[PDB]
Amino acid sequence: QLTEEQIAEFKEAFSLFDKDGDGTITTKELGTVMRSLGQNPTEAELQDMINEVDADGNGTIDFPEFLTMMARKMKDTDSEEEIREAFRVFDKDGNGYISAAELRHVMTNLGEKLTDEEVDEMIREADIDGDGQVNYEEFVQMM
Amino acid sequence: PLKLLTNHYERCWKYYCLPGGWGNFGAASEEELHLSRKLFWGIFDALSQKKYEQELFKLALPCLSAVAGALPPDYMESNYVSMMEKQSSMDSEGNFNPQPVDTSNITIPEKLEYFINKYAEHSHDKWSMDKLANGWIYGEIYSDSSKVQPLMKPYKLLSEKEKEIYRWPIKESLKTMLAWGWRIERTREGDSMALYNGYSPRAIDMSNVTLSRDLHAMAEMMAENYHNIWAKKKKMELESKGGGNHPLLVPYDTLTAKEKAKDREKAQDILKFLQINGYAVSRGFKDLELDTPSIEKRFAYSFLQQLIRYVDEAHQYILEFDGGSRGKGEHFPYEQEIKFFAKVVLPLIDQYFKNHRLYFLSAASRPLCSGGHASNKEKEMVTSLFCKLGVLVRHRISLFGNDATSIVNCLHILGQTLDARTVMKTGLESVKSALRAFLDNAAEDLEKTMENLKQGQFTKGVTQIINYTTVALLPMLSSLFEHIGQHQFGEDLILEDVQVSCYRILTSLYALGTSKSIYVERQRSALGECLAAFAGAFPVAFLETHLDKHNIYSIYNTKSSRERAALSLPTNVEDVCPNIPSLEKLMEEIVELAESGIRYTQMPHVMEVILPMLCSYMSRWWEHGPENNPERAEMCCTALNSEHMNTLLGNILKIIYNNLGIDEGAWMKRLAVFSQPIINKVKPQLLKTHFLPLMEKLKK
Ligand SMILES: [Ca+2]
Ligand SMILES: [Ca+2]
Ligand SMILES: [Ca+2]
Ligand SMILES: [Ca+2]
Repeated sequence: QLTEEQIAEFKEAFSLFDKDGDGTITTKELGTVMRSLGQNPTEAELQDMINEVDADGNGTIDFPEFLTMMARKMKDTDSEEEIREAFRVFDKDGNGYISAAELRHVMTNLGEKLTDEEVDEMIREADIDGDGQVNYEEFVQMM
Repeated sequence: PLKLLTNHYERCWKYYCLPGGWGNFGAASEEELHLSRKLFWGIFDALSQKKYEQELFKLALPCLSAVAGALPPDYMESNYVSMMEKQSSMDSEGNFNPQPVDTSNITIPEKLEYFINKYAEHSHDKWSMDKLANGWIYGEIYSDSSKVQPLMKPYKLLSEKEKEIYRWPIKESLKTMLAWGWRIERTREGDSMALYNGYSPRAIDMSNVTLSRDLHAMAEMMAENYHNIWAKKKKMELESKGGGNHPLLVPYDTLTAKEKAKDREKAQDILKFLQINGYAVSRGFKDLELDTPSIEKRFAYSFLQQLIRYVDEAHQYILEFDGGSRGKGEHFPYEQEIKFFAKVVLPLIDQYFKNHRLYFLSAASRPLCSGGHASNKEKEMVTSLFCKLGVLVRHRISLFGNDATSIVNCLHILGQTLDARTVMKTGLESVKSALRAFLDNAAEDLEKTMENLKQGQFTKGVTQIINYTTVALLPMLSSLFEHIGQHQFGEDLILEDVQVSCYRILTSLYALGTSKSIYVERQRSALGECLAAFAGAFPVAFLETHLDKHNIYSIYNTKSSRERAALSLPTNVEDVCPNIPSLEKLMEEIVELAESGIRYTQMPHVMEVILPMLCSYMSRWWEHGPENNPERAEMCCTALNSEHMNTLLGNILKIIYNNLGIDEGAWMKRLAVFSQPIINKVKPQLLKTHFLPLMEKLKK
């Protein structure tokens, strides 16, 4: 039922939590993401989390189990809404087009240390249209 | 292993590509280079004849790209090959076949007998010193309890069979390296010495002797051979015993230093004794010749023929699919080949020509003086691959699984990598005609697009091919013009009948820029940037003909009157480029735009296109005008003055001030982006005292 592109979108999301790449998210592997986002989960909580989703009972979430819980969440159009939401909060300029000038603020916002001149050099290929300022259209192709 | 190889060849690419390599680590010994070339070709062939598995094919392509990047494109393929390669040693069954070299057929020469006897005496001497150090003493009877040995007599009093026990290892150690071919000679020094000619044995404290470094390598190989021999007859003992695997049966490479110690020691002692006798040992092979000028052995040469004919059967397969499109069954065994093409060949081309951008452009002209020489016929076949890719991508968008964008990407970077050495000095006539048939065919293809768009404006096959044209062809030819302009190859690359094709393409683009539609809106950027290329940095003087008649390069003057009147040559500049307005017209147009300032809603494409034009012919001739050289005046194609840029740039930034009020512009940022090169070429301290409005208008 799920779109094959949405399958591929859940591929990359599934591998985002699966750093070791074995296709299984352990409790500690999941825990690292939660701590990276600032939240301190107890080990018992993490087990309760995975157990509810782990139909197999192996203690580690597999992708088919991951898809079933994806279907359980009504994320029908939230993906591009988040992408659209990302585009507007990224465009702090509010012009509907994000300029390399604001790119220096946002690199500090995430915490990335990629150098600014390269960011402009990448934004010359990120902008296939070339606008020198990224719109929603050039935002989606980048995503 | 695929990922391991990818990571290694990405991290240590400088070790292989750069002649210096890593400063601390060094460079390859050419054996690593041979191994890497063999790996690249083996993986490439296996992937070519391998059935498509998605994960395997997505992991193999990065490995191939990394290996190609690491390999020098001018790599020297050694005619010298390796010595009896141990592929069968690491066989699947048993994992270690320790086959040694056969020495029964070979026989040791006679002159070595003096060396044999002296080394046998030396071995017996160290033997005796060792075990009268352990406490063994000469006696008449052999008693183990008292540790007395009748064999403690000197070498002369030793029995004949007692001398043979030393001789046997000596002659096999000589025969294994003689059968290998290694030349052993002995100098006039040793010959003079041989002519000169309870015992207390005093052997040479040989530990202080040291070998040459090649000699260390030779000792290594002969030690590996000795271990293979030992492992061979040990293994025979193992099948006789029916089990009991010895822990030391593992190969020489897997062995540790302690395990290798005795075998190495045997190698060094025998070689050092040979040196101390003065016998001269050397490699078993004579270097015959190195064919450096030959392009055949170039890695880039081999890679390009591989790519060239792969694209060849790819194109004729696409012809077969077009011929079978009349039929019902589109499923063919060639699905494997076309997925291989679209998933490997194009990405490999892209990565290779990204990593080796400098190599194919400058054949060791001045960047990287150590090397980087690309062969001239390699250059012309790079141009041939360019042409053939351009022809192959023509009308195959549906067959391409949305990878047409990747094809255009590879094509335009290959166009950037294009160089004109072949056309200036020596180029194959077939290749020249083929690729410029490509150029002119693109010309009438854009033409037939304009007539079909004027016949039926409705927008199927013709619509998708119009999208193909406005996405690939025009940006492609514009990037062609860009690299020719930046390399200054124009005025001599575009001499004859090419300038006719260029006027044709020029008029076509000009009618495109005067026509308006949704496709024209989509190609607004391509039109603007190609006409840019044209009308301030571009090779020919298509606007100013009044001084072109005096140009030596000028088309009519280069080809006299006979053929000009004969062929399809319109006898006048205004005849060959009719719809083009002159400089007077196209710059009074600029000035009237300046005092007018039309709103973007009515006449948009004019102010969206008209400035970058001026930007890429006008300054071809801002450097080329008399303001740089008072001599060679009136020889110039056209006359253009720093004051002329002063006027036109005043025009453009004033209309930019007018521009900032119309929805702030992604397209006025078009003009800004394409103008930083223009204003950077512009002499800056003009920009000061004239930039005053731009900072308050810019912080707005
Ligand atoms: Ca995992
Ligand atoms: Ca599970
Ligand atoms: Ca903005
Ligand atoms: Ca853009």
